[PDB]
Amino acid sequence: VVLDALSSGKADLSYVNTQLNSK
Amino acid sequence: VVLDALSSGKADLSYVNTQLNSK
Amino acid sequence: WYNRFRVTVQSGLTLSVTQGSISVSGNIISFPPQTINAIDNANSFVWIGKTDAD
Amino acid sequence: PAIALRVSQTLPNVCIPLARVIAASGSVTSVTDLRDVSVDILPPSIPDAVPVGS
Repeated sequence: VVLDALSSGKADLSYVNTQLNSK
Repeated sequence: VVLDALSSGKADLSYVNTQLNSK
Repeated sequence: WYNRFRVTVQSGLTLSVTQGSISVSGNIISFPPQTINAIDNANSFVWIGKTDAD
Repeated sequence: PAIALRVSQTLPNVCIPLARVIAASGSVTSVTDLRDVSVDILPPSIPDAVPVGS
């Protein structure tokens, strides 16, 4: 349960990279 | 120990969204 | 695709919305699982967007 | 005014979004699906020509 909560609730590297280079 | 290390080190998706909002 | 932004009761008036990504003018915003309260003795609407005040 | 597949630098308020492509040095760095299979699109706000009560 803690691992699933971590996976759902934490920013993944691809998303953060794409948004960071999107602005 | 790996679980708590990953929870501490990795950034929250809410925090990343707020920071991306700031820029 | 089926469970994206699914709104389920967590406990009391607090409801849990699952994670999901929205597109705003081509910009992708990802939201984690979150909780929000309803309004007692009323039919409330849970949505995503921006208000005139905010 | 012909309808076809186009690539622009800005999403029109009236369009069918397919993808957002970030490319650099002649190579694509990232592709993001903008379809309903991946994201829930916040609809554009298009005001009417005549204000209410006019």
